[PDB]
Amino acid sequence: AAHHRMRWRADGRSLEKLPVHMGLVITEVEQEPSFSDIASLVVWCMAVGISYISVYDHQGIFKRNNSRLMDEILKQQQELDKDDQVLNCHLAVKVLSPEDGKADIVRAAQDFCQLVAQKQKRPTDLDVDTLASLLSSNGCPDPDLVLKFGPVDSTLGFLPWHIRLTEIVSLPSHLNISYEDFFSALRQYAACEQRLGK
Amino acid sequence: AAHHRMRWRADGRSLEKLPVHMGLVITEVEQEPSFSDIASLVVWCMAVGISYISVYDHQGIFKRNNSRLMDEILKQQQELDKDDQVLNCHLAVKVLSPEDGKADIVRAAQDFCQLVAQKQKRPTDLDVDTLASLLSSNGCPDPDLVLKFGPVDSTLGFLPWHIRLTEIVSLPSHLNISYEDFFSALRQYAACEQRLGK
Amino acid sequence: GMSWIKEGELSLWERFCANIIKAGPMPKHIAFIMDGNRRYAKKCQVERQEGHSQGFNKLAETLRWCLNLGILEVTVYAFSIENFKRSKSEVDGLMDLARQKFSRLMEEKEKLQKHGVCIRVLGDLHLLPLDLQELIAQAVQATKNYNKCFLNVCFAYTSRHEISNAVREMAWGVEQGLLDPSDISESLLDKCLYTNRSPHPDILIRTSGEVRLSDFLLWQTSHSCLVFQPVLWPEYTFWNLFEAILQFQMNHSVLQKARDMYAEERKRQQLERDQATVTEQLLREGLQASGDAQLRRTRLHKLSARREERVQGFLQALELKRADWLARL
Amino acid sequence: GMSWIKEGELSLWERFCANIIKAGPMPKHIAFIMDGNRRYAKKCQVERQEGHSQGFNKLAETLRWCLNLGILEVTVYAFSIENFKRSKSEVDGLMDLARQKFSRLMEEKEKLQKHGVCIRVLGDLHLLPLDLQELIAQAVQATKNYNKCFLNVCFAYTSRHEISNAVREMAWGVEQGLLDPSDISESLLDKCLYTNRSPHPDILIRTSGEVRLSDFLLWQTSHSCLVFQPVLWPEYTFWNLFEAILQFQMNHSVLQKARDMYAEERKRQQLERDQATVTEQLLREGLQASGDAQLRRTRLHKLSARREERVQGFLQALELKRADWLARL
Ligand SMILES: CC(C)=CCC/C(C)=C/CC/C(C)=C\CC/C(C)=C/CSP(=O)(O)OP(=O)(O)O
Ligand SMILES: CC(C)=CCC/C(C)=C/CC/C(C)=C\CC/C(C)=C/CSP(=O)(O)OP(=O)(O)O
Ligand SMILES: [Mg+2]
Ligand SMILES: [Mg+2]
Repeated sequence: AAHHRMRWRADGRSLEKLPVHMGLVITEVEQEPSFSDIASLVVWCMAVGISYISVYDHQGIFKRNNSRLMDEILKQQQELDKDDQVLNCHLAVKVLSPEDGKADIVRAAQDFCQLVAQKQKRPTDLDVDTLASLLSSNGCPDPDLVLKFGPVDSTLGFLPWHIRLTEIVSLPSHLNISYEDFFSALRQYAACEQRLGK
Repeated sequence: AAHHRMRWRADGRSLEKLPVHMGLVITEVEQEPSFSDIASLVVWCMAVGISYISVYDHQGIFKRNNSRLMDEILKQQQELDKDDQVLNCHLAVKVLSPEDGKADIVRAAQDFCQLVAQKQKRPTDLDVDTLASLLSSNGCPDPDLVLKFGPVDSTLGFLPWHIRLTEIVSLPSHLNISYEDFFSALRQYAACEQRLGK
Repeated sequence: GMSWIKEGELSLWERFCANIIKAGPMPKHIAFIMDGNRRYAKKCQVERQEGHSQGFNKLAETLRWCLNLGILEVTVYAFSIENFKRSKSEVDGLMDLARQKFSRLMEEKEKLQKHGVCIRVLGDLHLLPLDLQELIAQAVQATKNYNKCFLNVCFAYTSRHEISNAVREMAWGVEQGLLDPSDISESLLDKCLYTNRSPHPDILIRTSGEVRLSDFLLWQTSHSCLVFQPVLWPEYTFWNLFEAILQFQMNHSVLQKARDMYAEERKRQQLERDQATVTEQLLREGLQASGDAQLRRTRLHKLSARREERVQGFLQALELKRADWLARL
Repeated sequence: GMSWIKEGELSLWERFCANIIKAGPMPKHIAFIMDGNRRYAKKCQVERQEGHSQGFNKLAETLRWCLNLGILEVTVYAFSIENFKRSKSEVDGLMDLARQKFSRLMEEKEKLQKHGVCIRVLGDLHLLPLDLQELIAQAVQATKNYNKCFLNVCFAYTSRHEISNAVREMAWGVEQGLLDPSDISESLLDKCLYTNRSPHPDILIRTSGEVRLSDFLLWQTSHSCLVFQPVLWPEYTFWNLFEAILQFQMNHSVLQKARDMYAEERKRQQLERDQATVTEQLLREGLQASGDAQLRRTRLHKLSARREERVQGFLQALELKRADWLARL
């Protein structure tokens, strides 16, 4: 014990608010991917109480190297019943790429237009609330916070539909990220204010 | 009448010998293919009594433009019951390309090696007589004569297996070919002599 | 001379720096989230209506900066659908401002025809007061054929509503027989947005301290330089704009590399999808085993061609439906 | 100095013309059908055995011409399987000539090692007298590691027998588990022919008036310059050879264009075949729907790699079986 689990939970609970879904957008892809740094960020979100973490890079490297990343996450999660620990990370962690944004919205448009062709639905029956439930992340909330790492001032096609109200906090690099840096970005999100048009 | 059919038959019968299968290798492909000249050659072989005619070009243009060529053949064959006239040309005329040579010998090797794998045949059971019957032209004789047109001094991958004893006669172009030129090449073949190793 | 673009040239220092940056890549299209008017009014101890009116003054001045910098297309977030949840007094104040600022546009016509200003107003415009719709429609109709510069006012707009409408238009095309559902593509959805006449923004600028996009051009700004600046919008300066352009120039080479590889990858995945479809119809009904005849090549060329003419005929109908406007009368 | 390559330099005119043609593309490998010996003997009123012996003299002289022209590999049709149907007296005469010409090769060893002459004898050699096989094997074994020039004697050879044997070797590899039947390819069949150590001939020359290939290198000469010359083989001259090379130079650019496009098309059709196979295993067992992960790209790279190692291991066994020679002992 560890113990340490209680300390990290007390850190997440001390914030005015915590993200339920967080995105990690890596804008600079390193030659040999720094899975350990990525895995540390994921494990910190889980330890502080964030339910969903989406990992993203524009070239889909983490999606191509998915098992090396999950392995590093579960290795770092043991420190500070493997099947339960594995599925708990398969459900909380998603590794995303450009196809999960605009290509997925196009997939939802094809399927709905397939039902208009079969007289099962009318074009007018597609409001913004219906389209939202037809996306791949139908049963998972939109990202509250996005941590964007690296030198590029763009989301690079990450979940364009879902980031309508996401707070976007920028850090210059993930390469040796420390807990204090990660938690400082969490304090920024906790202090954010959303008036929802009013 | 026509009549003319009897005159052409008397020309083929007057030769010391006539090809049963003839190949037409076109080594220079014209921008707009000269189907009419090709169709005239095919119709002359049929009128003089040649049973099979294979049309060939290395770039497969005549195979890509097959119906324009058969149309021109049947148009020129009417001059000098369409279904009977159509199938009579589908059976006597084949339009070939490189894939009908080496790629077909490879296809026969795969199928036989598929039977060696299934214990249905032994490698030793493949003599030259067995391989010959496994090719695409299993029920059609090897070409006796090849008329090669154009400036290239190569068969350009035409039926390499079947031309082991084919007489190859060269004409500088097919572009305005006359019956006298075509029949002169037939006289050359009629005078050819094959001693079959002896 | 006009009420929507202030008349004024760059000062010496602005002109000098402008000349320097114009030696590198310059943005063609800049999008603004004009935020912070009410905090600015509270800061100066004026009514919130004067904060918003100062906000329009800054717009006209900023379009003059862009025009002086050679940036000829500008998209601005003037009114969110979510803003309907403000008080009637405040909602009334913003509609009244738009009533006054539009129509002033109409008085200043011919001066728009002189400068070639095309004014487009994009959004779910049926939620606006009917008078405001007719007045918007008259301004948009009048500047339809102008092309020296472009200003897109997003009024009663959200990105989700825009995207949902683009799907509905594609579904309408299927319902009417203009399209097969397999014709839907990312590029087709591009041409069904309200912004379909303009290229995607090179820069998204949001003022005040907010680091979110607030349902603005989500589809369009997926590869845009995002610039978040603390300044309140009525206090925007030439140098805030300049700083944002410098940001764009710093990102330009990597952002264009990413933009190029996304398009290279999207087209490559579309080729695979159609290549497999050509084989599915070829594996069915006999076997291809081709070949020299280039059968797959013709079926693929014919596939995209018949797809191109369908979408082209679909779009001519979509613009025609969008051009049909009883409202300008 | 040797009995299989005459010693002699080019005359002035031969050297001059040679210099001129060597400014353009020169053949690397020339194949000869040495035909007309018996008609030549009848023409000179000598016995048919002297026609054939004059035929060997012309071979040695012609290899000297090639060597002087920088053409370092030569394939010759010395004895057809069909030639076994000649009379015993004539068949005996040709075997006796080969018995005498080989073994003379062995006496002239070290002189072969000095000039780097590699001698290969290709054909269904089991039909030859056993003594002739052992003597052939000794010559081939001795010159195995020489590489300054190459002469391939086709003895008891036909192209169909060679091609049928190449298939049998590929079938043997399947029977022994070295290959899957899907590994068979045009390039694999190339490496199972007797001629597998040499590139395909640039020129096929057949002498006397015969315009047929007579079951010689049908696979290998599919894109070779074919030259038919009326001259009887024992009367072959440097200028007959020169004329054939000029023919090659005239055809070279179009023949290489055709050769390049055949290989470009063969590789393209192999890509389609493997692309569809990767999808068949991907359409089966779930759906691909990929994608960014580049799954099809890895399955295709892994497909060819595992195919390459199988065929590479198959060929090492085929050469080992071909190297196993009790006959050289
Ligand atoms: C369409 C229309 C209304 C007028 C037409 C003329 C026009 C395009 C004017 C420019 C649009 C202007 C001035 C303001 C945009 C409206 C608005 C509420 C912006 C957010 S500032 P907030 O109020 O949110 O300030 P804080 O964040 O400090 O609370
Ligand atoms: C392998 C062997 C036999 C000897 C080894 C030495 C060697 C390679 C000699 C060169 C080979 C020689 C001289 C002749 C090839 C044998 C032959 C019958 C050729 C056709 S000439 P035809 O007889 O057909 O003359 P026509 O057409 O006029 O009837
Ligand atoms: Mg605001
Ligand atoms: Mg002979």
